[PDB]
Amino acid sequence: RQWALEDFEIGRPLGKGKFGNVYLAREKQSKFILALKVLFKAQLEKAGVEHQLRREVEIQSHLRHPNILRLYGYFHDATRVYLILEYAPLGTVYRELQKLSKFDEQRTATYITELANALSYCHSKRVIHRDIKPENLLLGSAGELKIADFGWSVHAPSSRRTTLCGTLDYLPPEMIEGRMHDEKVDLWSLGVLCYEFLVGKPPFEANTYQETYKRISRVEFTFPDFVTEGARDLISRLLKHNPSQRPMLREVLEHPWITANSSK
Amino acid sequence: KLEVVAATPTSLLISWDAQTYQMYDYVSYYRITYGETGGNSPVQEFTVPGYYSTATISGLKPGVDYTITVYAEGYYSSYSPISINYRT
Ligand SMILES: CO[C@@H](C(=O)N1Cc2[nH]nc(NC(=O)c3ccc(N4CCN(C)CC4)cc3)c2C1)c1ccccc1
Repeated sequence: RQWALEDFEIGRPLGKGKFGNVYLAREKQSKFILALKVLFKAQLEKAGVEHQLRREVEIQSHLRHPNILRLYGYFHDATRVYLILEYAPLGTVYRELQKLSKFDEQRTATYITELANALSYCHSKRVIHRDIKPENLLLGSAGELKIADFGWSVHAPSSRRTTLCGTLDYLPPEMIEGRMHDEKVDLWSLGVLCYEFLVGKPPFEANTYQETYKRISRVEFTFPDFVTEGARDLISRLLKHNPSQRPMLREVLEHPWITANSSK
Repeated sequence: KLEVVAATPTSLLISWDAQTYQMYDYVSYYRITYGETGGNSPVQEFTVPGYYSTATISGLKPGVDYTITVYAEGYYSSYSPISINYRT
C-alpha cells in the first residue's frame, strides 16, 4: 500500500543510527507494534550510501523468514526516508556480547543454527548478505536471532561480485585477493562469527587494516585453549581459504558440534 | 535501453541494467511481456522481483520476430516501458 507517516503512531526512540533514529511505532489499523527507521536524505547523500539503501529495500522487502528482520515497506518525504521494520525487543547480539564477554557453546550453537537457516533461505533465492557480524544481528521476543542491515546484500545472477564490501574483521579472503565471490562469503563470515561468539574477539584482529587484510589472506589465526575440539572443527571447516572447500549450510546444521549443543 | 545478452533458438537472456531510476524510488517487481512482433497474439507475461537485473525468457519459437518489453513497477511509481526486438 501507499504507506505514509499518517498511518503510524510514533513512540519513544528505540535506538540511534548514522543518519537518523529508530522509533517505536504502531500501525493504527491493527495496533501492531513495529519499528520506524528515519533516514535524513541530507545525511544520506553526503555519505553517498543511497545505492546501498536502494539495495536493502529492494531485496529485504522480499525476504520472509523467522530469523530475518522483516521489512514491511518504506516511504519518504522531502527530507527523510522511512523504513517500516519488524520490532526486535531484546536488542542487538553485539550488546549481549559486550555484557557476557563471550557466549557458551549452547547459546553459540543455537545462534549458528538459526543464522544458517536464514542464510539457507537467502541462498535459496541466490541472495548473499556479505555483512554478517554481531552488530547486524537483532534478538526477537523469545531470544531468536534476526539478521538486519541488507545494504551490502547482492543478487548473485544480477551482479558480477568483484568489488570488496563488508566489515574489516569479517571480509573473506577472496575479496581481499580481488577474485570473483559467491554465496561462500557468507560461510566464511559465519565462521568468523562463530569464533567471536566463543572467544569474544574476531580471529584476525590487528592494530592496522594492513595486517588484518594480510592475516585473512593467509588464514593466520589460533584458538584459545578453552575452545572445544568440535568448535575448532567447525570454524576450521568454515575458515577455509578455498571457497569451494567451505561446507554447505545443510552440512553446518548437521555438524556434530551443532547437533550436540544447539537448542533449535 | 533494453539489451539481449545471450541468444538461443528457444530462449533469450535480457538485461535492463542501463535503466536508471529516480532517487529514493525503489522497484518492487518487473512486468516482462514478450510476443510475436506485429501479431494479434495475447502476448505472454511474467514477473520477477525488483532486485533483478536480468531475466531468462524460455520456450519460444525459433526464427520468429519477438518484441521484449519490461515495465519497471516501483513501490510508488510506474516507469516508462522499455522495449527491444530480437529474432530468435
Ligand atoms: C540502526 O538501525 C537499526 C535498525 O534498523 N533497527 C530495526 C529494528 N527493529 N527493532 C529494533 N530494535 C532496537 O532498536 C532495540 C534497541 C535497544 C533495545 N534494548 C535496549 C535496552 N535494553 C534494556 C533492552 C533492549 C531493544 C531494541 C531495531 C533497530 C539496527 C540496529 C542494530 C542492528 C541492525 C539494525
